[PDB]
Amino acid sequence: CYGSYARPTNSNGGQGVMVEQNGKLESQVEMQFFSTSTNATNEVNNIQ
Amino acid sequence: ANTFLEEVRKGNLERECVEETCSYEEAFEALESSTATDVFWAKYTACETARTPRDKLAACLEGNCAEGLGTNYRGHVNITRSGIECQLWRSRYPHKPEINSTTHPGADLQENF
Ligand SMILES: [Ca+2]
Ligand SMILES: [Ca+2]
Ligand SMILES: [Ca+2]
Ligand SMILES: [Ca+2]
Ligand SMILES: [Ca+2]
Ligand SMILES: [Ca+2]
Repeated sequence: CYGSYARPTNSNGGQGVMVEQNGKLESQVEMQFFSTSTNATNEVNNIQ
Repeated sequence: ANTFLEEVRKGNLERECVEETCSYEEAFEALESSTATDVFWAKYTACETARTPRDKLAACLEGNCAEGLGTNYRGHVNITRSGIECQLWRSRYPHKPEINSTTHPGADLQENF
């Protein structure tokens, strides 16, 4: 973390490599989910 | 186990080896009474299916119910399913048990329970 920089790309200060695909409008950012392993690691119920 | 700075605070047998997957070391550390330590271990082992939730482990500590095949039961019922008197596990009357007190001392073999 000490001394690391990443220039802004969007208008209101959001970093992220805006790649171009039929237009630079595309800007890929993915979402990943996580739950408590030790919930029990075992729940017949659909984990949240 | 988790909350790393737990080893500097005082601890709770229930805030380490109950509400959390614990080391028998912290269990050993907190218990020392190695007889009840074996008891708590026996618990843990039998309660291997009673690890979660918390109140399930509390009941498995109570021990009134047999877990699975009945390794953990510690009640006072000493009668067969059909009312026949239970023979003393250690005694050889009327049968000499190959499986008895010497072979299974960790089950807390009572009079005829
Ligand atoms: Ca802990
Ligand atoms: Ca710990
Ligand atoms: Ca905690
Ligand atoms: Ca410790
Ligand atoms: Ca501790
Ligand atoms: Ca608690």
